Amino acid sequence: MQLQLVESGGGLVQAGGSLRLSCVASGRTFRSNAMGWFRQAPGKEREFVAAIRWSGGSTYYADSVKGRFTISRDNAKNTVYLQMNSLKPEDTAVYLCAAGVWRSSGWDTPDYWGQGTQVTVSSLEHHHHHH
Repeated sequence: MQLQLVESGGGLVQAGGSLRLSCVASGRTFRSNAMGWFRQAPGKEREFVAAIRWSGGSTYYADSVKGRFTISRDNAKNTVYLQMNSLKPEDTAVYLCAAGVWRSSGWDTPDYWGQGTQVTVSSLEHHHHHH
Protein backbone atom coordinates (compact mmCIF):
# COMPACT_ATOMS: atom_id res chain seq x y z
CA MET A 1 0.00 0.00 0.00
CA GLN A 2 2.04 2.95 -1.38
CA LEU A 3 1.19 6.47 -0.11
CA GLN A 4 -0.67 8.34 -2.86
CA LEU A 5 -1.29 11.85 -1.47
CA VAL A 6 -4.38 13.45 -3.12
CA GLU A 7 -4.36 17.16 -2.14
CA SER A 8 -7.33 19.60 -2.25
CA GLY A 9 -8.15 23.20 -1.18
CA GLY A 10 -5.76 24.76 -3.75
CA GLY A 11 -7.04 28.22 -4.78
CA LEU A 12 -6.56 32.01 -4.43
CA VAL A 13 -6.81 33.80 -1.05
CA GLN A 14 -5.92 37.40 -0.10
CA ALA A 15 -2.91 38.33 2.14
CA GLY A 16 -4.24 38.02 5.75
CA GLY A 17 -7.00 35.49 4.96
CA SER A 18 -7.10 31.79 6.01
CA LEU A 19 -6.62 28.79 3.64
CA ARG A 20 -6.99 25.10 4.64
CA LEU A 21 -5.40 22.23 2.68
CA SER A 22 -6.61 18.61 2.99
CA CYS A 23 -4.55 15.64 1.70
CA VAL A 24 -6.53 12.38 1.44
CA ALA A 25 -4.13 9.38 1.44
CA SER A 26 -5.20 6.89 -1.31
CA GLY A 27 -8.93 7.45 -0.54
CA ARG A 28 -8.57 5.87 2.95
CA THR A 29 -5.24 3.99 3.38
CA PHE A 30 -2.46 3.99 6.05
CA ARG A 31 1.27 3.04 5.97
CA SER A 32 2.85 6.43 6.88
CA ASN A 33 4.53 6.72 10.33
CA ALA A 34 6.31 9.99 9.34
CA MET A 35 4.56 12.82 7.38
CA GLY A 36 5.21 16.50 6.54
CA TRP A 37 4.14 19.69 4.75
CA PHE A 38 6.54 21.48 2.36
CA ARG A 39 6.40 24.51 -0.02
CA GLN A 40 7.69 24.25 -3.63
CA ALA A 41 8.30 27.07 -6.19
CA PRO A 42 9.60 27.32 -9.89
CA GLY A 43 13.39 26.83 -9.41
CA LYS A 44 13.11 26.28 -5.60
CA GLU A 45 12.96 22.83 -3.89
CA ARG A 46 10.46 21.75 -1.18
CA GLU A 47 11.09 23.74 2.11
CA PHE A 48 10.05 22.38 5.54
CA VAL A 49 6.80 24.02 6.81
CA ALA A 50 5.49 21.27 9.18
CA ALA A 51 5.71 17.55 10.20
CA ILE A 52 3.24 15.03 11.71
CA ARG A 53 4.23 11.58 13.08
CA TRP A 54 2.40 8.72 14.85
CA SER A 55 1.66 10.55 18.20
CA GLY A 56 4.30 12.40 20.34
CA GLY A 57 2.97 15.90 19.48
CA SER A 58 3.19 16.15 15.67
CA THR A 59 3.53 19.96 15.21
CA TYR A 60 6.03 22.28 13.39
CA TYR A 61 5.84 25.88 11.99
CA ALA A 62 8.09 28.86 11.07
CA ASP A 63 8.66 31.86 13.44
CA SER A 64 7.14 34.26 10.85
CA VAL A 65 3.86 32.20 10.86
CA LYS A 66 4.01 31.25 14.61
CA GLY A 67 0.69 29.76 15.82
CA ARG A 68 -1.33 30.91 12.75
CA PHE A 69 -0.20 27.88 10.72
CA THR A 70 -1.51 24.68 12.39
CA ILE A 71 -1.53 20.96 11.30
CA SER A 72 -3.60 17.85 12.18
CA ARG A 73 -3.75 14.13 11.24
CA ASP A 74 -7.22 12.56 10.91
CA ASN A 75 -6.36 8.87 10.26
CA ALA A 76 -10.06 7.82 10.78
CA LYS A 77 -10.64 8.80 7.08
CA ASN A 78 -6.87 9.17 6.31
CA THR A 79 -6.77 12.91 5.58
CA VAL A 80 -3.98 15.34 6.64
CA TYR A 81 -4.92 19.01 7.25
CA LEU A 82 -2.71 22.12 6.84
CA GLN A 83 -4.68 25.03 8.37
CA MET A 84 -2.76 28.19 7.38
CA ASN A 85 -4.26 31.39 8.88
CA SER A 86 -3.10 34.82 7.63
CA LEU A 87 -1.06 33.80 4.55
CA LYS A 88 1.56 36.24 3.21
CA PRO A 89 1.45 37.42 -0.51
CA GLU A 90 4.82 35.56 -0.98
CA ASP A 91 2.96 32.22 -0.25
CA THR A 92 2.06 32.29 -3.99
CA ALA A 93 3.59 28.84 -4.77
CA VAL A 94 2.79 25.09 -5.05
CA TYR A 95 2.54 23.28 -1.66
CA LEU A 96 2.89 19.49 -1.27
CA CYS A 97 2.44 17.02 1.62
CA ALA A 98 5.03 14.39 2.68
CA ALA A 99 4.73 10.74 3.79
CA GLY A 100 6.94 7.75 4.71
CA VAL A 101 8.28 5.83 7.74
CA TRP A 102 10.65 6.54 10.68
CA ARG A 103 14.40 5.68 10.49
CA SER A 104 15.98 3.55 13.32
CA SER A 105 18.80 6.18 13.59
CA GLY A 106 16.14 8.74 14.70
CA TRP A 107 16.30 10.72 11.41
CA ASP A 108 13.04 11.76 9.60
CA THR A 109 12.69 10.38 6.03
CA PRO A 110 9.97 11.81 3.65
CA ASP A 111 9.76 8.73 1.33
CA TYR A 112 6.71 10.08 -0.58
CA TRP A 113 5.52 13.61 -1.49
CA GLY A 114 2.18 15.07 -2.66
CA GLN A 115 0.84 15.74 -6.20
CA GLY A 116 1.39 19.49 -5.69
CA THR A 117 -1.53 21.80 -4.83
CA GLN A 118 -1.12 25.38 -6.25
CA VAL A 119 -1.93 28.00 -3.56
CA THR A 120 -1.96 31.63 -4.83
CA VAL A 121 -2.04 34.33 -2.13
CA SER A 122 -2.94 37.56 -3.99
CA SER A 123 -2.00 40.94 -2.40
CA LEU A 124 -5.48 41.89 -1.01
CA GLU A 125 -7.09 40.98 -4.42
CA HIS A 126 -9.48 38.30 -5.78
CA HIS A 127 -10.39 36.79 -9.22
CA HIS A 128 -13.88 36.27 -10.75
CA HIS A 129 -14.56 33.13 -12.89
CA HIS A 130 -17.76 33.03 -15.04
CA HIS A 131 -19.08 29.73 -16.53
